[PDB]
Amino acid sequence: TFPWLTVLWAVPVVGAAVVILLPAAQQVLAKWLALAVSVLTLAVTAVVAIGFDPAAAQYQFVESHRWIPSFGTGYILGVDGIALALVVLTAVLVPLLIIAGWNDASRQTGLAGRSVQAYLALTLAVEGMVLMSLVALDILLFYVFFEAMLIPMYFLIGGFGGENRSRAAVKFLLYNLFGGLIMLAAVIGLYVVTAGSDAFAAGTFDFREIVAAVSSGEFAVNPAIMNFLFLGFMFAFAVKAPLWPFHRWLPDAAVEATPASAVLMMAVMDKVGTFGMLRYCLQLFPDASTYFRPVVITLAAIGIVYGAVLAIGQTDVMRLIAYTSISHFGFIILGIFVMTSQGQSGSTLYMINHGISTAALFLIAGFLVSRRGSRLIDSYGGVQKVAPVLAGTFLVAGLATLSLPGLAPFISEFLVLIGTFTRYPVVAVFAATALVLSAVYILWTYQRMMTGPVRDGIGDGDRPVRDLVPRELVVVAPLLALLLVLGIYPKPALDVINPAVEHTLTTIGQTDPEPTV
Amino acid sequence: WLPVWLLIALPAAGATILLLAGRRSDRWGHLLGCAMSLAAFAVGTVLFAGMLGRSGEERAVHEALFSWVPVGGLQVDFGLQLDQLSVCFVLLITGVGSLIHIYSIGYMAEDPDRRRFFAYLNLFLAAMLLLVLADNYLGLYAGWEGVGLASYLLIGFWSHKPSAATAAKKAFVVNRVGDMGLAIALMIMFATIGSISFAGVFAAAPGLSEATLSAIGLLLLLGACGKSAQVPLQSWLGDAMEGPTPVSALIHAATMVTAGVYLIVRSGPIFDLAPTAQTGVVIVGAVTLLFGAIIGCAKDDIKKALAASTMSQIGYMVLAAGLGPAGYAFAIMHLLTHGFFKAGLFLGAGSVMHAMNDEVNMRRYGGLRKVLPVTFATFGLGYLAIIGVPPLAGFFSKDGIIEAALGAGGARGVILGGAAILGAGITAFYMTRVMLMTFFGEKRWAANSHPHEAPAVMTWPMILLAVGSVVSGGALAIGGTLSHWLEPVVGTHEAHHAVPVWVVTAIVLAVVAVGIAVAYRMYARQAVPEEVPEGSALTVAARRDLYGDAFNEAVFMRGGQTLTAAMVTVDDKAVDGTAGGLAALVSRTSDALRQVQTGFARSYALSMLGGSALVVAAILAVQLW
Ligand SMILES: CCCCCCCCCCC(=O)OC[C@H](COP(=O)(O)O[C@H]1[C@H](O[C@H]2O[C@H](CO)[C@@H](O)[C@H](O)[C@@H]2O)[C@H](O)[C@@H](O)[C@H](O)[C@@H]1O[C@@H]1O[C@H](COC(=O)CCCCCCCCCC)[C@@H](O)[C@H](O)[C@@H]1O)OC(=O)CCCCCCC
Repeated sequence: TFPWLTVLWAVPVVGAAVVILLPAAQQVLAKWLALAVSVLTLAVTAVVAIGFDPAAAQYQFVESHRWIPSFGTGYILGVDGIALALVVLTAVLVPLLIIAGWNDASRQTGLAGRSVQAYLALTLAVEGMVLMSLVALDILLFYVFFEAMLIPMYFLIGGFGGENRSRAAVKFLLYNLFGGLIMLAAVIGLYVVTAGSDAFAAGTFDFREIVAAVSSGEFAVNPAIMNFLFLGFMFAFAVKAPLWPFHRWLPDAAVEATPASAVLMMAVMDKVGTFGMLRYCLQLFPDASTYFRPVVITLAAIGIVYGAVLAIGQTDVMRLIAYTSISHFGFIILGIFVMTSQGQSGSTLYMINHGISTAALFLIAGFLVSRRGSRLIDSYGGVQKVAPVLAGTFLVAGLATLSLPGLAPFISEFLVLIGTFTRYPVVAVFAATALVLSAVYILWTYQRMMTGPVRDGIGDGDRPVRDLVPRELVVVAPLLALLLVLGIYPKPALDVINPAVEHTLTTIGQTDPEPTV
Repeated sequence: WLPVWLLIALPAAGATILLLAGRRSDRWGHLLGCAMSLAAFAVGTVLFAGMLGRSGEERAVHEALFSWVPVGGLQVDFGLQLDQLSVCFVLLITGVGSLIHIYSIGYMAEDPDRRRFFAYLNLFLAAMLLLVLADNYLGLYAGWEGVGLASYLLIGFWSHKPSAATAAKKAFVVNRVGDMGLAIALMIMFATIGSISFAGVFAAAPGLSEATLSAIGLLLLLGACGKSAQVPLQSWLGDAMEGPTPVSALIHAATMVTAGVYLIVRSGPIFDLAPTAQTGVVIVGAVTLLFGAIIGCAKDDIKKALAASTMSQIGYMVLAAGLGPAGYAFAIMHLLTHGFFKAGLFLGAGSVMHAMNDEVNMRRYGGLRKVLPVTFATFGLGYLAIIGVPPLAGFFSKDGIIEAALGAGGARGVILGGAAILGAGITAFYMTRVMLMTFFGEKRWAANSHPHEAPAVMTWPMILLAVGSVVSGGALAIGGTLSHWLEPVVGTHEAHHAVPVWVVTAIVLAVVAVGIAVAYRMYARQAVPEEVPEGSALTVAARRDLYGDAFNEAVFMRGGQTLTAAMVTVDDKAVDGTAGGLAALVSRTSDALRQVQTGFARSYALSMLGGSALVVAAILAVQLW
């Protein structure tokens, strides 16, 4: 059996090294090679998904090797439905981001002319680390790459991006790294607890073994210690996936970074936080997660509503999209921690759908912002007349983020809301208010920017808003097609997701409550 | 055979092409849209005949296309239930939409982007067909939100006009509040019953409780208020007239507003077991009927007056549906008659506006009867239908609805009947107002307008709409054909003969005549003034749309903006404030500690001799801490 996951995560990294090592004069060849590497990673992901059997064992394509036995951590890769979903999302998105940021790094000077090569290599490295984290079945390996993938994105923000790129990058890296270090505390605590338990030959980081031990009850732990470890993991993932109120880093980073990098952050990278929640926080600390479920459920619902309200209140398009993404992550976490088959399956499908939808919306907004020179909502008007295709695609992406049933995200949001009510009715209604709030902050922005008289300098002047160029269409059309497909026919995704989620529930002793009737 | 799903797949594909083909098909796209709407009508007719060719339970068609959301116990399967209730809406939607498409061929002929407009029309038709055809509430919600989107797009047409964009945004937001209510309904349904399909829900309907069933019914009623544009979610109709007249015709006559009535009737099995929900439905219907009639009395623009009339008629629908099985069939019949005559009225108004250089203020109108004979004739036919004159279609349907309302019995019966009678009288009054101000009296035209007769392409749909507004009433009402046809799906209440039908038929006619006389005295006997006259506080209130939009602005827009500002302040000062304070504390501590690095070797030596701290700590560790 070929080491499919090893190749999957290594190809982006090796390609990044090659691209950065390319001569400065090979900028165009560097772009094409980076795109080829991303497409090769996508092909690897495709073969993995096709070979994946959702009815088979929980983890497939499992590769195991001794990496650092001294730390009780091994190079253990393996993909389940949850991990496979995010792997597919990342693999499909990254090529689209590359062709979206095709010319983003052209304006940067210095750096020995490696600006384009540096940008592409950083993007590929982020892809590789994200994939490796998703496929990792070892707690310490997962944490290694979860914390590692910050620095390439830190460079990708601070390098390139807007005027405030420095401050935005610092806030990004410091929030996420404070969370990651708080994780490290809990990871070392977990190692200590496992070593102090007879259930394992020594301190262990093998995720599958620890999960089996905790589920079987052999690895009993003092509830306080498990609670603290769960709190550390949760804080780390909450800063990573912008769970309210730990979200405050995301808006600045998203606005300041280039649109492609911002999408890579929110659409792909931040999903790792929610995935880490769903997998580790639940399967390692089922008791602690159950105990804290009310608190984090309340936090996620507050995040949903609060992010929607702020998005309504934002005067900046990109910041508005960032807060929309925060609210959607609130949905994701709410669906994860309601511990219901509907809830968790919907949260995973929402990871996918929000990734694609935010990618589309943020990239279209970035194209529009690039046409002009300001991100202000009031800076635009009547853009439909000048750029019918740009405005139409923006409308479609907004409707996706608005959770129309004709588009994928609704199927997910609905699924989450359903799952929420079976356990927490009031929280479910409070979240459902975000259905109206999304209509508000999407359609009001569309009215402000796309409708009305063509504002000065939009259809004329030195910086007119020309319609989407063919490359931007290449970026957009696949995303809109994916949204439509996953809205109309989500089953292919759910068939993959539903088994894994069931296993997760089966592992944590949770089951969807039976109907009252 | 012809699969039922083609009805949904027919227009949608059209829209898809018209949306993707772009300028490549701008020259002929409208032809494809109209052809596809006509094909949908043909398929609907064939399926209706097939249902007629079947008997009993075999009449209804159930077709599950595929498993759609197989998540755990949800197991929602995409399916269509084209039954006796569904087929009526299918025919109404397809036929009126095809007529409106043909009318738009000419109405939008002199406007660019006609292909995109017809793409939106096809998407609208597909969405509403999915709404009425889905056999489960999740597909119903899919069609519901698709119809919301289509209404936003069509109202939002002519986006260069800010009023149109604002109207589209308001319409979508209100309809999304309704959709939120419907989503809570579905969510409670799954929580309690564990199923979303009509069959499973209605089989488990007897269980649950009066409280739970009433909650479901009230949420569905909120959804209907959204789509049906009943209070408190009615304010969005007025501004929606900023869009092209065919859009208003499709939204009001059939489809958009029809969605709420369809939802109530389809959920009728739930409402029958939830009398409190039925009471809420009745209250909403009566209140919105009265409010719409009052607003229509004052509206000066023909579009606004017709929108108010549609609101009142949909209030009649909601009232009849809330009456239960005694009114469900009457609700549906009056809904079909309303589709016919209201579509005719809207198309006539659009023809008038096109002839009047896009003018919408009825003050500029006058004496249009002679100069616009065919449109005047069609508009008058629809006017008689909505008025409810015996020969006209709307007569029998409105009479049946009023009879059911007054037969509700007791205080409920008397109050509902009185509300319906007052609504009918006020309907007579304001429709007479519109007619007199439009087609009679002095010309009152401005800017040397040159009204011309509507083209054949627009005229023929108007004539067919008038024919429907003349026939449909007797066709369905007389003989109880609609009642018998809906009896299978809709529970048959039979009758109670609360009052001698003739007394109600006479009372309605008398109220209509009183309203007609009042309007003739005000606007026919007395010359129509060209300027807004001052009047009682009620007059200005109705002119301000009953100050309903102002209520939304003061409570939700203003309250919403206050909440948004508060949350922005919390984010900037409180949430970010904690991190800023932590960073400031670290910086202050860093500066303080760096001040310790005095640079004097002797100060460092003093700090080292602070190793007395180490010595005392080591010693005290033996002295019990
Ligand atoms: C259970 C939860 C229920 C909560 C639902 C509330 C939804 C939000 C309401 C406000 C809105 O939905 O959004 C308005 C503004 C921008 O409003 P706008 O500026 O876009 O439009 C203005 C217009 O200005 C434009 O319109 C004109 C005409 O074209 C152009 O001439 C101008 O140049 C310019 O273009 C003009 O100048 C201004 O004076 C006007 O006030 C225009 O607004 C006006 O709002 C009024 C109310 O609002 C509505 O929705 C009505 C429906 C509300 C739904 C609930 C109804 C009751 C339900 C009971 C169960 C209406 O009369 C029209 O809706 C009209 O449109 O957003 C915001 O601050 C949002 C701030 C926070 C919102 C979050 C709420 C929690």
